[PDB]
Amino acid sequence: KIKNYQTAPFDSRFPNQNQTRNCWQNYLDFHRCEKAMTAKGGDVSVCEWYRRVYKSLCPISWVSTWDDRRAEGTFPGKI
Amino acid sequence: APDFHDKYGNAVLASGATFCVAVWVYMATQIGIEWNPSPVGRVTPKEWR
Amino acid sequence: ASAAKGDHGGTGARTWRFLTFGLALPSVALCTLNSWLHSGHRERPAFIPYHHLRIRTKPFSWGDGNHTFFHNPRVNPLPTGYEK
Amino acid sequence: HYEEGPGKNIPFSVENKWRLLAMMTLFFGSGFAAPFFIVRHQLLKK
Amino acid sequence: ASGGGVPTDEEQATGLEREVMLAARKGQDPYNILAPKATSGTKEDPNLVPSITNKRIVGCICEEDNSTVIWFWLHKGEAQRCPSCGTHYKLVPHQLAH
Amino acid sequence: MAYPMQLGFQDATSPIMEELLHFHDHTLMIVFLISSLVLYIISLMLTTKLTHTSTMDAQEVETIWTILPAIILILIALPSLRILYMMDEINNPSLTVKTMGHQWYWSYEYTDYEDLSFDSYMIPTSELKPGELRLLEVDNRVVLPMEMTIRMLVSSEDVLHSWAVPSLGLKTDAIPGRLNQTTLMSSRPGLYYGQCSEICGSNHSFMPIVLELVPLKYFEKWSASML
Amino acid sequence: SVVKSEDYALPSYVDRRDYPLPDVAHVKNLSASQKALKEKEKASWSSLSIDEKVELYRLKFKESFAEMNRSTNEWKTVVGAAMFFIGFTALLLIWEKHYVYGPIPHTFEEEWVAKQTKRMLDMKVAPIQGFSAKWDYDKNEWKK
Amino acid sequence: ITAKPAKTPTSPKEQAIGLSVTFLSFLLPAGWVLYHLDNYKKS
Amino acid sequence: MFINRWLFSTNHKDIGTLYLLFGAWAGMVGTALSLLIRAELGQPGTLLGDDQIYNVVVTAHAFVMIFFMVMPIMIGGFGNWLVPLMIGAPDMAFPRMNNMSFWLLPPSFLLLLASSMVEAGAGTGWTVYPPLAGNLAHAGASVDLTIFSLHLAGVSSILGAINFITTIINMKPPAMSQYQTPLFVWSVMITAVLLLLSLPVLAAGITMLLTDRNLNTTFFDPAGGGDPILYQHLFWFFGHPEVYILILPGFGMISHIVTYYSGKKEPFGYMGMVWAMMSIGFLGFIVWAHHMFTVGMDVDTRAYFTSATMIIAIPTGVKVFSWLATLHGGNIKWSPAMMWALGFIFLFTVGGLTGIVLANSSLDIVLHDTYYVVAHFHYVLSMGAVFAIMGGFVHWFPLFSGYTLNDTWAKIHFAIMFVGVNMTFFPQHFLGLSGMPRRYSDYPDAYTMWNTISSMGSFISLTAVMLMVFIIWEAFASKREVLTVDLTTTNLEWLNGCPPPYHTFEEPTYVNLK
Amino acid sequence: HQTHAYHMVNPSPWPLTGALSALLMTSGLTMWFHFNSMTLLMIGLTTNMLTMYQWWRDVIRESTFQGHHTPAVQKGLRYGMILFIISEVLFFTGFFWAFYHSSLAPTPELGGCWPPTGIHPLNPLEVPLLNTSVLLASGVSITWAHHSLMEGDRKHMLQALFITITLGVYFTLLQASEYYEAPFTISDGVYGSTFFVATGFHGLHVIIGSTFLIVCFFRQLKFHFTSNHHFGFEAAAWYWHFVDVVWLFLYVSIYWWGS
Amino acid sequence: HETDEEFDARWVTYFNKPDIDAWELRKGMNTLVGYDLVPEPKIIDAALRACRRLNDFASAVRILEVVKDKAGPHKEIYPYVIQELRPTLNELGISTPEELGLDKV
Amino acid sequence: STALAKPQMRGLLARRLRFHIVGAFMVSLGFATFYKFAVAEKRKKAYADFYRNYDSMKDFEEMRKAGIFQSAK
Amino acid sequence: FENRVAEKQKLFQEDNGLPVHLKGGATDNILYRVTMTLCLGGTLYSLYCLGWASFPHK
Ligand code: HEA
Ligand code: HEA
Ligand SMILES: CCCCC/C=C\C/C=C\C/C=C\C/C=C\CCCC(=O)O[C@H](COC(=O)CCCCCCCCCCCCCCCCC)COP(=O)(O)OCCN
Ligand SMILES: CCCCCC/C=C\CCCCCCCCCC(=O)O[C@H](COC(=O)CCCCCCCCCCCCCCC)COP(=O)(O)OC[C@@H](O)CO
Ligand SMILES: CCCCCCCCCCO[C@@H]1O[C@H](CO)[C@@H](O[C@H]2O[C@H](CO)[C@@H](O)[C@H](O)[C@H]2O)[C@H](O)[C@H]1O
Ligand code: CUA
Ligand SMILES: [Cu+2]
Ligand SMILES: [Mg+2]
Ligand code: NA
Ligand code: NA
Ligand SMILES: [Zn+2]
Repeated sequence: KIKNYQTAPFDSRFPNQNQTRNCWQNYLDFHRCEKAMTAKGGDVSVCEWYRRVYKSLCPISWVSTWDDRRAEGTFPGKI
Repeated sequence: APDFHDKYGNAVLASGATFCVAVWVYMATQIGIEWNPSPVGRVTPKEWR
Repeated sequence: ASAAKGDHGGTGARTWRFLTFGLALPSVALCTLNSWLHSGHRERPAFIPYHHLRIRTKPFSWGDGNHTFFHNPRVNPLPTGYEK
Repeated sequence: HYEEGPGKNIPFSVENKWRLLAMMTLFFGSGFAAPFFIVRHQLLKK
Repeated sequence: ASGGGVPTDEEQATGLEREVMLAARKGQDPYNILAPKATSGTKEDPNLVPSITNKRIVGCICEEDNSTVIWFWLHKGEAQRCPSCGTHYKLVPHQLAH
Repeated sequence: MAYPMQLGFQDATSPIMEELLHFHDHTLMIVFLISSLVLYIISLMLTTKLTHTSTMDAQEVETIWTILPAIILILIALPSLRILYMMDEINNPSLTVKTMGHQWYWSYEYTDYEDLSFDSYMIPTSELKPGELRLLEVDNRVVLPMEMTIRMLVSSEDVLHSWAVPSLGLKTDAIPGRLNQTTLMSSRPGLYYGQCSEICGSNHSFMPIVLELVPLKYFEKWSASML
Repeated sequence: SVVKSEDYALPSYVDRRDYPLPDVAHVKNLSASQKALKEKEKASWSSLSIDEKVELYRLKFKESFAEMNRSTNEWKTVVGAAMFFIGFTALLLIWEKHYVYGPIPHTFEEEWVAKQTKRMLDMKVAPIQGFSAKWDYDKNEWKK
Repeated sequence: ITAKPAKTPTSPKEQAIGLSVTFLSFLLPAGWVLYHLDNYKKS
Repeated sequence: MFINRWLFSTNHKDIGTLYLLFGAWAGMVGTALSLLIRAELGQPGTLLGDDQIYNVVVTAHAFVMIFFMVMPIMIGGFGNWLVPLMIGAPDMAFPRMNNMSFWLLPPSFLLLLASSMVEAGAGTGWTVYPPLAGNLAHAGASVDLTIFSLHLAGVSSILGAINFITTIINMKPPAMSQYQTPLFVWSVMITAVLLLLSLPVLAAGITMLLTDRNLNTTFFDPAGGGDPILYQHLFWFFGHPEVYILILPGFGMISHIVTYYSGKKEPFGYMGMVWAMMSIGFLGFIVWAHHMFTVGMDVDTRAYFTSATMIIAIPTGVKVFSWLATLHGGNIKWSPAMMWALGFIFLFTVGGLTGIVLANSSLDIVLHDTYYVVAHFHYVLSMGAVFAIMGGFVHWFPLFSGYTLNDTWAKIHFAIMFVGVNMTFFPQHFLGLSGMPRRYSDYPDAYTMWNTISSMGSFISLTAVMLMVFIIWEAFASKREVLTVDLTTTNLEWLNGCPPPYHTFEEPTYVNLK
Repeated sequence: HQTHAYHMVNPSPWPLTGALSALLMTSGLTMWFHFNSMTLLMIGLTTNMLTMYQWWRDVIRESTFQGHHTPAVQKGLRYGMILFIISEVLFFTGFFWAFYHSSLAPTPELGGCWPPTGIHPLNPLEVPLLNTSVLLASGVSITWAHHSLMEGDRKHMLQALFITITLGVYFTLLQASEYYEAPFTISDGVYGSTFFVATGFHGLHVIIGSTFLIVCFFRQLKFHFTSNHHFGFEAAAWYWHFVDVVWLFLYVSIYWWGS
Repeated sequence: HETDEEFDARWVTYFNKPDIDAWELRKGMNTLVGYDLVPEPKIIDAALRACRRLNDFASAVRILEVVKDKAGPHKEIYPYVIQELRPTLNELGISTPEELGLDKV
Repeated sequence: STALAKPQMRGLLARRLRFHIVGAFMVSLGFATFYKFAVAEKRKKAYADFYRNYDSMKDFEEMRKAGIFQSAK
Repeated sequence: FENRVAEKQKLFQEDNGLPVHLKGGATDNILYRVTMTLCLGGTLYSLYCLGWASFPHK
């Protein structure tokens, strides 16, 4: 729909200096979407926007820790 | 009757001022203190690369 | 509100005794029955080694360092799970 | 009772000025010295 | 719903507490709980200042609601005047078992 | 960077820092004026043998003493808050860069497109090359495109730090578990320095920040070469 | 006469230009001749001699206004002593530099500073006012 | 304030002694530590 | 007798004297720590070691100067000596609990000394922020000893506050309303209210830090859902009131000193001074996040804390102008205590105005955690609290001791200190504007000149401190006994003579109501 | 001889033994936390109890036995107790602040939700409701005790005070049982931290308040109180109502709203 | 408030009270010099005659000193006031501080 | 001889204060004009002049040729 | 129980010069000595523990 992605756009849900929840929300939305799409046999390519946003915003170590915990079964957010 | 200040005030003022100036000038100029003043108008720039 | 009771006239021990035995202790007895009724152990949930729980940044100053102060083996897992 | 009056309402003696000087030297001198000797202690450790 | 058994102050207060209680019943104030009411404070009608010794500090609030209090020793003898407003005070010494 | 014998702020590298300099000028004039007026009145009150020691009525002069300072405060607060809200307006960044504080160095992640990240350590004094600045140079600079709005996101992986660049008017604390955002825009190419600004242990004094601002095309090629 | 510590609750004498008539006389005990002078004071003051007037004054008061208000040389002592102890401070600083401080870093060496200064000009440190603004890049010299 | 003359006058010489002892009580112990810093560190 | 009098005291004057001796000894410790700071910074490079030993010294410097020098001297020392005398009371309300407030301080100080002796010290800043102060980055006993030192100092001052509030409300002459008590008494009452409300919150926060460090709580640890910034809120909810606690009794003494050496019977604008101290005390509880403008706070919150912080300048300016108006028309007596007070007025005003600069959160982005803040607060603390302490000490030393100081020596002492503290701190404004961080053991070379001058200034203040000890020795050595004191009609604390008897006001004052 | 009504207290060793007991308890906690040893702490706890015992013993001697508590002295003690309670309110306020800060903005580590993922809160309608009725009931019975005392009724004062203490003990035993049964612990993140530190300090204050009520019970048995002079009882009742109100805030905030 | 004339008249009346006592003389002068003014000659005249009725020569001299002091640096005021008082000074035999040498430091 | 004229005798302190508070104020307006002109205006003009014809690419090329950059030779 | 407050009032008001904390008799002295001995001995022990903890241990 809209490539030439440069970086994550301003998001009125998260307008202040603390962007922690912006990273978290896009991480959740990406993996929630990917679970939905790979369940119903659809295409994860529709989840790509959320993936781009959380990759731009989230520290590598947060993503890595959250990915490890998803694999371990200890991720405390709902997906 | 003249008190301590009438008798000694001039001497104390004169010697205190002279001593203070002499020892701060000496400390400031003679013992290797690096004041690091501005290079502006003082330092000739020199090739570094 | 005003409760729904309704006395006054001047102040007294007899009134506060009436409230102690007529309202306060009956309520304790009722809540004691309500409780001694929903009591009896509850089935413990699967252990999941969540990293925000079972925190250990320094051993506890008692026991083996790994048991909380009022550790209950039935419902308090260790960082490695329930005790066997 | 207790002693009253100048030099008597204090926990230290001012009856002799040189003994006083020694006591005041020890008193203020020990407080001023202590941080230097703690620094020394921390440097000598590691 | 009837019993006693709790002592009263009349029965059981002791020491200074009892002294104050008994003096208050008489309308007396040997321990200075109340503020004295001023007289007109002229030399003919000076404020009378009780004391158990030969001098007592007076504080003079010269006018109502002045925040500044004027303090001075009042001595046995002829009435003295507040050094700010001039109102007169005279010491009346006594013994204390008044 | 600062220079020897400097009295005031580093020259502004960003428009917001420009604004802060003029607001500081507006405010320091008031500081000087009030402090000098108090010193002078101290001298007016203290330089006469004339006396007047009876009770003085206060309420008229206390009106002056409250209303005039209230007006002065409003004269400071109005441009102050204007800058605050302007600093907060939406700006649309072209680039996001993260920095993570550590004991004792900074790491940087540029993950809009590729997995680019590296560590950035103070150059030790014994390894400075001639003309380099003691305690300020780093081994890997934060290269960035000039004349573009950049979102910096700041966090920490251990204790508190704080990521500062005085010539851009930047200081954002680095707090573990938190992602703080600031914006950066340099009017000029060059090298802009800062230092860790929250006490963080043994080498707090020795984990500096160096931004290297260059044209976009140089930044793109540098980025590709850092993969 | 002789003021005692045990008199603190009694009205006392003070010389203050804002309290010209103190609460007591400076001298309360009178010799035979001073008693006779106080009696003479009840008659016309025109019949008192100058010395008798002065003696009455000095019975009532300790110092005159001119005496109690006089200026002193104390400032010389204060300013001079303060400068002495400030001077003494520089002795401590000299001691510290000789015995406590080691060499400063090699970046203060004259050649290092010359090269650093050029590198600062090459990166246009503070080019609007603070540093490079003061360099003439056209004439290769510090602006006049 | 007014006061009595000193009951135990402290002459200029006595003041110089008191001042000197006081200053040495602050300076000597700190001076000894700072003089020997290198010994403590480079240890 | 000695043990009964000085270890078992129930006497407000002797306990005041104990606090003054304690605070003076702490002052020497805090001075030595401040000279180690300035020796480290007095030339470029490393003198002592890296930032750990350096910030152990900085941390202890602040705790000693605040909790063991200023608060004990102003509140325990001058408050205990003067408040009961100024209201004609026979002692404090709780004379025996008063003695425990005193004796909790040597153990508190011992815990702080122990902190710096064990492991590598608590190199945290006096703010003790986690995670640096947590059990991973500051493993071992030092930070827990600091926490416990603060607990004991906190209990001491909370009980002291209860004592002062009760004494001042309950033990005045029955005709004296609160609006007939002297300004220093007001200043102690307000300070005590601030202590009562703020210290329990500190106690909560540092107890949370203690359990995070030792009981596996995670109040401030994100891994458990905690937040380091919560600690900062709890700490500064106390810490801003704390700086007004440090200065309010100073304001009270300055009012008395300026009135007295102006030859006035009363300060200008008494009810405005009361209003101003109450307003400062109240506003002092709603401004704390001006210590957090760089933590990542929302813009509207920054706008509020900017504005609330500035408004404190209005009642504060009423007090400055009312001191000027007290001087106006005075028969000015240029005593050494008057000089301390005049220096206070000017230096406090300088530091207040740099506070106003900092209140602008947009400029504070650049100034925060730099030496501009250090300059702001040393103008209000080392040239405000310290100058009010020295003014009150030389003014009331004859009352406490019965002996006079040598006024020429005391003026010399003032002159040296005034030069020393301004050479120390004025250049730190330049260092802060040009970007030198706080809590640094070493600095980029450009900062050398101002750090050199600042360190030289600190040595001039050392010489003043050594001279102060000698001056006190000279007074007790010569034994010039006080005779008469002017203006007792409006300075009740002098009216029982110098020193006053052990028991005063055994017979209370007579005050009628009219 | 004084002619004011205030109490000049005899020189006393208990301020010093109390201060030293604070040094021993804090250095003792340090030794326990870091040097595996309880010795200093047990000495400090012992000297603290001895100090409190003798200090408050002496206050009873000075008042009931020596008559030094004039109305003016009593009025000072009333202010002192109110101010002390105010400081304790502000102490709990810090823990309530921590609780709301963490629960109103739950971080990602928790699951970004409150209660955190993996936390199973107690049912507020079970033993926590029972505890609420117990403390509220004890506020009624202590008011009965107060009115009986003012009406000169020794027997009903003792009966009502005994009931109040029994309820305080019941609350403490119930809370101890709930602590043991709770499936979460103090190490269970900020949920367990806020829960146990806030309710635990509250439980400590219930034990303190119950001990104070028991002191009043034995003084009453020894006839110390008159129908008009009984400030130790009033202070213990004020402290007891404070403990009740803190519980009500904990119940609403942590047990109910936070569940 | 009151005119200058009313102020002055009140103070003349104060010192002119025939049986004014020593305490009232001192209270009057010590209060008067607190104001932002040098007292008019007619006030000083009444105070000096009060001194005379109280047989107190020294206080009359002291009152002249304090007039001079209240003028501060305005050196023209005291010689004018002495000029205006000379008939009274001559009538009562009051010597000035200068005539007594009491202006010497 | 001639009599001395009557001088002003009342309100000398108030008159002195009035005169000097106005002079105090006049300083501040006179200072404010100086500080605005010597500092604040000078700064606005220095920034406006600097950027008026500023060529950022040219600045960059000078820096690049001087060798100062890691990313650009 | 019987009201024996009057007996205790006589005891604690006896004109014997004793401070209130010792006026109950020899048991007060014992309890005072136990308390002060534990405090002072405990404080010396705390200093020893500081000295031990101030140095690293193998
Ligand atoms: C006695 C101590 C004291 C006092 C009184 C003050 C008073 C003030 N302080 Fe200060 N402050 C500290 C001690 C004090 N401070 C300390 C220790 C710190 C740092 C803590 C740390 O980080 O360790 C600090 C930190 C600090 C900061 C944080 C800076 C940072 O960390 O980035 C700020 C910013 O808001 C600030 C502002 C002010 C203000 C506005 C006042 C005002 O209350 C001043 C008001 C007074 C005046 C303004 C002067 C007189 C007024 C007039 C003559 C009238 C005319 C004036 C006007 C019209 C403006 N202070
Ligand atoms: C009252 C508080 C107080 C006082 C008086 C001082 C006094 C001094 N301080 Fe202090 N300082 C702090 C509180 C204070 N400081 C605080 C809170 C910090 C921040 C800590 C942190 O960052 O965490 C700090 C930080 C600080 C720093 C910054 C450290 C850094 O960021 O790395 C520096 C550096 O120069 C400094 C230097 C000095 C010096 C040279 C003095 C000298 O002026 C000292 C001179 C001596 C005196 C002023 C006299 C001492 C008083 C007496 C001797 C009592 C006499 C007793 C009687 C008369 C009864 N201080
Ligand atoms: C029944 C209620 C009363 C509790 C009695 C238990 C002893 C504690 C004494 C009371 C102190 C209260 C607050 C102390 C903080 C922690 C205690 C919290 C209450 C409690 O008892 O929490 C228990 C943990 O105790 C633990 O860690 C034990 C830790 C024990 C040592 C605490 C040491 C810390 C003391 C710090 C005090 C500082 C005070 C400063 C005062 C301020 C000065 C102004 C919970 O047990 P759990 O096994 O984790 O979960 C139960 C699972 N089945
Ligand atoms: C267990 C781990 C360590 C914790 C230690 C705490 C342990 C328990 C302590 C329980 C408190 C017991 C208090 C007993 C006080 C008895 C003395 C008393 O009650 O004294 C009364 C005065 O009140 C007074 O001092 C009022 C005195 C105020 C007492 C305040 C008590 C609360 C103290 C709490 C300590 C807080 C700890 C907080 C920790 C966060 C005496 O006057 P009356 O009663 O009028 O009698 C006079 C009449 O007889 C005359 O007719
Ligand atoms: C920050 C506050 C302190 C700053 C200012 C201190 C001023 C110093 C005063 C003198 O201090 C002494 O200086 C000596 C040297 O002058 C040292 O002797 C050392 O040096 C001598 C000469 O090398 C030897 O004789 C000695 O044995 C050796 O201890 C000595 O130990 C030290 O006490
Ligand atoms: Cu990282 Cu300071
Ligand atoms: Cu603040
Ligand atoms: Mg910071
Ligand atoms: Na250094
Ligand atoms: Na009651
Ligand atoms: Zn009066």
